Amino acid sequence: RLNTLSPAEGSKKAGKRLGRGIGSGLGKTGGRGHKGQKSRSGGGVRR
Amino acid sequence: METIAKHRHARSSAQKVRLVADLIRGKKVSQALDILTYTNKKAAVLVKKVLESAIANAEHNDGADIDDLKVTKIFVDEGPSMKRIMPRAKGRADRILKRTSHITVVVSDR
Amino acid sequence: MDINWRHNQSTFYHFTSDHRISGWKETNAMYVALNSQ
Amino acid sequence: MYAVFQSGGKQHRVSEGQTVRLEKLDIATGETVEFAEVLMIANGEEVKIGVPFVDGGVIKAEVVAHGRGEKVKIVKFRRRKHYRKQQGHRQWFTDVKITGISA
Amino acid sequence: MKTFTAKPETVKRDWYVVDATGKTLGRLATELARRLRGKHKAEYTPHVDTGDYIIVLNADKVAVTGNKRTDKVYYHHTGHIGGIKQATFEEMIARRPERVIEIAVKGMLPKGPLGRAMFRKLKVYAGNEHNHAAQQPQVLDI
Amino acid sequence: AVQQNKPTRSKRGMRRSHDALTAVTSLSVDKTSGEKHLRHHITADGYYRGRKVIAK
Amino acid sequence: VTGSGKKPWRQKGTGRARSGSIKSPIWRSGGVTFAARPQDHSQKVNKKMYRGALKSILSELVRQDRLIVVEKFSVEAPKTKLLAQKLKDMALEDVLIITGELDENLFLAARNLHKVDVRDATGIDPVSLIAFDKVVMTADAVKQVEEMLA
Amino acid sequence: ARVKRGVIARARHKKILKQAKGYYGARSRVYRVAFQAVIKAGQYAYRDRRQRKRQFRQLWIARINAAARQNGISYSKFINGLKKASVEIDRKILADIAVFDKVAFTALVEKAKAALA
RNA sequence: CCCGGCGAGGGGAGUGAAAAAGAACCUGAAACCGUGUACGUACAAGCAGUGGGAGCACGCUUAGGCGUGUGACUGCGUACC
RNA sequence: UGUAACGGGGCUAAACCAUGCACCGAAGCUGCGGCAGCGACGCUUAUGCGUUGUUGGGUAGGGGAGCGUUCUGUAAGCCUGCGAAGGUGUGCUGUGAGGCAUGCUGGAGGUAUCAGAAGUGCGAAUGCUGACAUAAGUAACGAUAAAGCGGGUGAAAAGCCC
Repeated sequence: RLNTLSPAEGSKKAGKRLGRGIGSGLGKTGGRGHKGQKSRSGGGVRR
Repeated sequence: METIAKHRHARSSAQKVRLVADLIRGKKVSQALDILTYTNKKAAVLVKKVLESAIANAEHNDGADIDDLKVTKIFVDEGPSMKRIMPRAKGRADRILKRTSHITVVVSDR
Repeated sequence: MDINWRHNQSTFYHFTSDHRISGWKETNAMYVALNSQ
Repeated sequence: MYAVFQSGGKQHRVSEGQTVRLEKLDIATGETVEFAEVLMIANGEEVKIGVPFVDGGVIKAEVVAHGRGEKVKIVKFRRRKHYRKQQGHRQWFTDVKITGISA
Repeated sequence: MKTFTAKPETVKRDWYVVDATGKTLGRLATELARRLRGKHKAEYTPHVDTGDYIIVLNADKVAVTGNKRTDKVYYHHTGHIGGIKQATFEEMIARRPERVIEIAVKGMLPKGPLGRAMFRKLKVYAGNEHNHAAQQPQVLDI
Repeated sequence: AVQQNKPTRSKRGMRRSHDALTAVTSLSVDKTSGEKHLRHHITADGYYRGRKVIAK
Repeated sequence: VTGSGKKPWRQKGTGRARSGSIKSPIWRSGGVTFAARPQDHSQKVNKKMYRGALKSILSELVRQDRLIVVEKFSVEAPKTKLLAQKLKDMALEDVLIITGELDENLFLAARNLHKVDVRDATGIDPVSLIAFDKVVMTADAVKQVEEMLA
Repeated sequence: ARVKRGVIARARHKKILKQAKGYYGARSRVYRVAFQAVIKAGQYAYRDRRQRKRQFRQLWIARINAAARQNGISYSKFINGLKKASVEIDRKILADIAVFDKVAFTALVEKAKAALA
């Protein structure tokens, strides 16, 4: 029965994949808005 | 009975050959040879050799009787280009596409 | 031919000449810029 | 002799023995329905409605085929704003056949 | 079922003769445009020429109100540059009055291939007689 | 000096509508030799208007 | 990627797009963007979750009649023929034999049989109790299992 | 686990290009233009599932207006008449009777003039 | 064996299960280029579609008046990022 | 630049003012059919319905739910030379990403279900690589020292040899 075991309900959440398409919700800008220092790779200010 | 001859890899671009092929398409064969004898193109020499080869394949490999044959199909496909280099001014080069073609003459009596 | 074509596309990649566009193309861009000032 | 009757949402002008494609009725496949709300009967003498639906008229129609119509694509693209949404739709229908028209 | 569409092979269309003496230009023109579309027929179909052939006659005797006899100006440009060429209403009635009724009706008809085909059915004459006795045009009193 | 939209293959064939070669249109038959030749030209055997010329 | 850090063309004036390295990940022959490294895929399983899981699977092997308890299970000589005949007599093809004292002859007799696996009671894993159709425990192995799983 | 993406990309492109048969030139050959053509056809198709209801209604009104003026009353007065005569025939059917059955349409005009007076 | 310049290329023959497996050789996509057939197109203006839609050509079909291709004419309609 | 300050024709009312009754008019509201979210509510209790109310334009962005790809386990199982993957058509199907069946090509592999991991989905980056178009059978064929004829060889001679 190793093909009948199954995880709990709610334990494995999907994982945001950014940059794929328009339907996914997080495409083009991946959830990081328009230009600026925060929309840049490595970008962000210090603590 | 349809009888084919082809010249694959003919050094002449397919445009230049298609002018001549468009001349003899549909004609009876002796009339087509009389057209290609008096057409002053390089392509008419090539097309004439393919047509003469198709009459010979018809009369030898198939049933005879040249006088009933007609050029039913003729078409010129494009072959592979030979990519060469023309030296232009100021140090720049071009690719010359030395173009080939594939002449097909399907001759038939019906 | 392919080797000569890759190198002879690689001819004006590290150029300097400023009156010639892209190293080689002649123009009037000196007078255009100079007249814009 | 034709007859106009009201049906699901809309109206139909129908002779006898003619197959009509209506909206989805909640009827079994071989079962017979009656439309008691006929608006016109014309044979060579017209009969229509001062007050609506004709007093003595009814259309007996046998249901032929429930079904689901041609797919249509619904496309919602907002140019230049990063929004598109496609969707599809097959409308349920009911083919009936007019058994008879009683004036 | 589907809404009926007139079929241009099977459209029957009649011939009408209209006397344009003392009619107002726009009001006649609008009635002719209605009859040439085929808007007066129950088999009207917007992509089919269903209208009738109208023979307008006495086109030089058409009337306009106010000072439009002298102030209404017909401009056209010739394509060459300073080619703006005007002609008042009475100059047009003198030169070619057919152009008066035909300009009016043409501007009332839908622009496009169909409305050109609709204008080919209008036949205007400046006189009282027409060549079209073979087609038997019945007198459309409008 | 250079195009601004790539022309179609439609417009390309339309331009080549006139590039067609005309046939010969009929070539004439010699009087004596009975063989075929362009008109007003000599034959392959070297006759013209039924008399022998060149003869190479 | 085995290349050079020479910039392939000048920054401005060629009409080419700007490029800086021939080892860019956008370039053919260029170097994976987020290239992988050798990594460890081990998960921590808490000890009480491992033992809990074994208790659940043993309870379901008992409940689904996939658990056979024999008193003794040993083969005469180290021959796969003898173990094949022995498992044939007991109506078992796919089987996990588990014995509290690992016999040498049994181990050599099951080494060629594909479906059959002999374990000591110490080294059982979840994936084999679930994998094999029947589990055949020696009684000594049952006692050792209860000592392991408390 | 490297995933090559040839086969599924080919399937998407092909899906779009099958939805663009019959378009002129690149619109039916090149993916990058057939994608835009297919979408713009989608937007038009939506928009025109609404306009066909508007266009058919204006066609029917023009036919009832023609046939009713043939029977000596305008469209406006005819619809007012039939609403006051409490006739609920919609105008698809009035257009269709007005083409196919001239006598029934004449009788409808008589109900309209009868109630309208 | 035949055409061909004791060519190139081809057509047969033969091997092969298969030579549109022939060395330019497994599969053989797309762009791009052709040949053939059906329809449209030489008085008509524009993101080239879409809604309507006649006619024609092929298949049906117990004529059931459908399907496929084309698409005159007509409403609306200024690509994507 | 051309009427060119009603959209146009054209209008002496088809203008303006006052009153009134019609009709047209949107993706508004209603009718009919369908789907989905959030409440409430009697059961069904691990949820579906006789219900029932109401909501469903959407950028940045947040939340939820899925499809496909490659790889691992299930799988020494199950499909497969009576023909796999792939390629190319057709038909059916789901709200969608998609799925399923099958003709032809192909000629040897594919993989359910339920889990697991990702080099997991491209139309754009003057993106990288290959192929192929376009202008186009167009400019050009590289000193304006210059060729003409006879003969030979050859399948063919302006260019080779004499």
